[PDB]
Amino acid sequence: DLEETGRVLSIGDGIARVHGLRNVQAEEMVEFSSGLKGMSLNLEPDNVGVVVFGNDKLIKEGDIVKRTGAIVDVPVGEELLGRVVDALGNAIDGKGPIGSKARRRVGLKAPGIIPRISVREPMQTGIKAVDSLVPIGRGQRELIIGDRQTGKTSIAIDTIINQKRFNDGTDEKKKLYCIYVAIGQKRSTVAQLVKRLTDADAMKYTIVVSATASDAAPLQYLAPYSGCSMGEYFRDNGKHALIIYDDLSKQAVAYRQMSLLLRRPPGREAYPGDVFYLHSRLLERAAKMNDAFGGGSLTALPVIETQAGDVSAYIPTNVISITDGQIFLETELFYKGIRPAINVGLSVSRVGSAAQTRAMKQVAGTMKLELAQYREVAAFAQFGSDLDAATQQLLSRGVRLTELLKQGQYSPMAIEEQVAVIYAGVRGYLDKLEPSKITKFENAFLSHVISQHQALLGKIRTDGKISEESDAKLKEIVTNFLAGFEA
Amino acid sequence: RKLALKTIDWVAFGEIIPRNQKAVANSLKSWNETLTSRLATLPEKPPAIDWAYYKANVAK
Amino acid sequence: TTGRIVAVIGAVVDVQFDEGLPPILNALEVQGRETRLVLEVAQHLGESTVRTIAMDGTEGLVRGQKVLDSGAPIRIPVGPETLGRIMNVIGEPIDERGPIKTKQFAAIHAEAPEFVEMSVEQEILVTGIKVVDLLAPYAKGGKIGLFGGAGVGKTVLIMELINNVAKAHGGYSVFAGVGERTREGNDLYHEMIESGVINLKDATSKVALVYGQMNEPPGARARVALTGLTVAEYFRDQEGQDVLLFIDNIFRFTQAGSEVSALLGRIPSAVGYQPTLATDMGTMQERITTTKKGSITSVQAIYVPADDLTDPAPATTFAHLDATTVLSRAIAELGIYPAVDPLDSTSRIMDPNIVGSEHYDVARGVQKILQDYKSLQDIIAILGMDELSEEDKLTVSRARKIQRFLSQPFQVAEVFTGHLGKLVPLKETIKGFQQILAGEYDHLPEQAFYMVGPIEEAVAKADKLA
Amino acid sequence: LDPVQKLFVDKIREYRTKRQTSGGPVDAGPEYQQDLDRELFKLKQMYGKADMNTFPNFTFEDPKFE
Repeated sequence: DLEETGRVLSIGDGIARVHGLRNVQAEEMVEFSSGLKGMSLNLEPDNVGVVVFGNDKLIKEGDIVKRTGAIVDVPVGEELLGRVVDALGNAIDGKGPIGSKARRRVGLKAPGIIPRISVREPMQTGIKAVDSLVPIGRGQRELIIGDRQTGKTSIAIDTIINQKRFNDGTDEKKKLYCIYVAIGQKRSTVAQLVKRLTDADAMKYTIVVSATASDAAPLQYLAPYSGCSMGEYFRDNGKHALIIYDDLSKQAVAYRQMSLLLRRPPGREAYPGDVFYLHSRLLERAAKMNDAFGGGSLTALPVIETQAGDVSAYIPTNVISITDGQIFLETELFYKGIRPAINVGLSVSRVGSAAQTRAMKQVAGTMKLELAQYREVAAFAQFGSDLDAATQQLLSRGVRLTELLKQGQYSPMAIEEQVAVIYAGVRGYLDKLEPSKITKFENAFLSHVISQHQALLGKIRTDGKISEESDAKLKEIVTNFLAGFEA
Repeated sequence: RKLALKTIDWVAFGEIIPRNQKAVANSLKSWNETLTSRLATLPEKPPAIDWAYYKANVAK
Repeated sequence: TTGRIVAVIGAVVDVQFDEGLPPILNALEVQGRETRLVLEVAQHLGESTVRTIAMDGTEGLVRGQKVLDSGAPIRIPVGPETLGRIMNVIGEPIDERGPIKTKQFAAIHAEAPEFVEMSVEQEILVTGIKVVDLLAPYAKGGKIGLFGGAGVGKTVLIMELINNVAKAHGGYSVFAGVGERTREGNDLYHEMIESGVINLKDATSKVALVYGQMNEPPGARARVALTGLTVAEYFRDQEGQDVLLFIDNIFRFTQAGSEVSALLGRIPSAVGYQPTLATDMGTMQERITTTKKGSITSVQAIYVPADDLTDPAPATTFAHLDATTVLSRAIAELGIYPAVDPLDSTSRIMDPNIVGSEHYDVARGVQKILQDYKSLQDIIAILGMDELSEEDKLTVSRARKIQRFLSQPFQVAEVFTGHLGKLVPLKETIKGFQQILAGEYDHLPEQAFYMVGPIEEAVAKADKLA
Repeated sequence: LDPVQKLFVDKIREYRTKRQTSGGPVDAGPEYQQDLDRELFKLKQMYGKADMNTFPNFTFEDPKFE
């Protein structure tokens, strides 16, 4: 055949004015002379502006443009879990052909109202600060914001790793498919990263969609959408999928770029405007769905890595307006050594309670406050030096909690454990301790509660809540054990 | 061997004065706790090999 | 195949070859251009016209003039005979020891090796600098990118680094002078002559120079990066080597790209950039790394435009960086050398475990201390001192020592320093600051930590005073 | 292994034409041999190095006591 074939009307720069194919379906994935796909994104009447998917040095002009005649699909499956692919589903891991050889349109629309359901599942990350201060739900789309490797990713890692146990738990409500859409994260970055997940083999329920820095832009752009169909799939199949889009920031960069090369605009900040829309449509596809959809979820953890905390920054403003909070991670703290380095004032979950255990809620509620207040006397009068004696204690309390909300570099947890140390501080047994040693207290304390109070924990774990047993034991434990920790 | 069951009253422990050892006790406790934390972790068994698998598969 | 000069707008050479259009990237040799005028095809514009780039002079280019396709993309000799040679971009000398002749030629545009032979992890290289090693423990074969202002002692530093390293090196080294000054290359030349590790009983020297200077048109500057890569990938992978690849300065490459963008008819992105700026990054950067096939320790001088880093170009760069080396002009201004902004310079392997977390931790206290101390600076800036808090007063002083303690004069550039510079191995470093953490000096003259290597000597420097 | 019979006749017999000889499997190919020798040693360098056709038996130790 060569009749719904076309000749490359002009090419250079991977911007193919495409002669022919004049019956072309909009957004048809097209098929190359170079084999390759392209997208007939632009139907101009006299050409098809074809975004060339991948390298074009190969390419030359008048070259035959073939329909693929397909609007893009991506292979879909759970056989993406334990696979590093590029978005077309190409093993770059060298793990060979994916079990995911079902395919699914990468665009599949976002849920209905009734189809959706609100969240009320928690979820967690193994990070005290997180689960406490940003208790996690399921079916999300909420902003992760922070700058790069610091183990920026650590944050995510401990979460993914944290889901391991949950994947060692059951339900899609413990078990979780993690989807790491890596947008523009170099081969190295990934190389390393993947290397980690694998090591944690939290990878097992986990897709790593790997779009490294090298990759062509639409591809990278696409990578999430690719993921998107797959995660909705999981969602609709009851599966609760977690996508970490790290990051759309880069995605935009590509997307505009692509646009520009198509001469398709550079809106505010050089990005054309429906990149919001881009994502909106993308992200609405992340939801916690009702049971007709298996109840599943696609929890979206979009990531934006900020340049200098630039957030009124278009895409960030945009994103903010979709997201239901942002989790700001704070650098100064980092330098202080405080990793996680948060500013939780600038981390918000409007959501709050749908996202958590009672256990935590009970100890944390107050804690948030105790720090808040602590901060406040650092702040009204922008001095860490005090304004009232009461608070000279309270500040101690705050300070203690400060030691506690940290999270070890390369370390997740689970909720009862988390609560364990938290209760200890919240209900205070360690302001009768120096703040640096609090964490130290935990090492022992934790290894103790793990040892002993796995029983007790058995209860807390059971209740999702601190119970009378647990508590009663706790009050006692903490005091006694603490007493043992010290003396 | 297995584990030795000696219980240590740490209260009494440091106190000793056979004087060449009181200082030693203070250090030996902490020297202990280093050893204590170490052993308490170490994974009890390592794995071993699917000889048949590699028996096929190693072709030196 | 032949082309007609159809339009020359500078070294953006619009060529119509009507003799078919060989690849985008097909390298062209211009006819009627005795002096080898390479154009690389950029676009198949249509009309059998390509937009090509001359990298070079556009003398006597009659519009119509015949251009003969070189029939492949740009290929260059690669071979050991390049070391100790200053090769230009075009595979030719600028060693001017006759042609840099090699066995094999290589097309210089190439693939970014696949993930799996890429070693996924790396190990901190030691630079012999406290400040570096401690604070941003860069990795062997990593891409370390030296952000740094204009001539900010960076150039000095890199040379010093060469000095510290290249010598010691087991594999070999490459210097790719991207937009380098002819002069610096000169300087370097002599330094190298001098060093004699550009030994000329070696065209197999310890260091190969590939230069693609400023005076070249951008296309050349643009391309020297690929060229150099191609050689080095050859030494690393092919010649096994641990290559140290000194690139000074990729920015100038970047710039060369950007510079063309306009008159690539493109929208030159923000500030003029490239929309493809990023892909540009992938496309070189992903090619350079450490495989299992050796290491390319990739030293990128990165001019930080206007020391603007938020500046998307650098903004991107960090991502690519195994080691991000941020030179603090601010510090530099304090005359300080090591002049770094180390609270900006990183190594991902700066993360406890990896590097010996003590080592790190000792750093964490410092990093903190300084940072808090940094925090104070607005307050202090007005307020100075006397209603603040004491502990801070201590830190201030301590920080002030620490600050000084990072400082180390130049060993090479005693010509620059006057001083003899210093070199510090780990222990004095780890300890050094740690000692300051112990505040053992808090009655010892604070500035005395300035321009020192070993803390011992620094202690000494306090002492002679008192 | 795969399909089309006239083309694959050209190739599938050429799968096994290579295998249908085994001292230089209709070509081991000197280049294949050379780069093989390169990568096989280089692989060895990239490996751990304690000979791969020998058993690493045990070692013994004696820990710090005061």
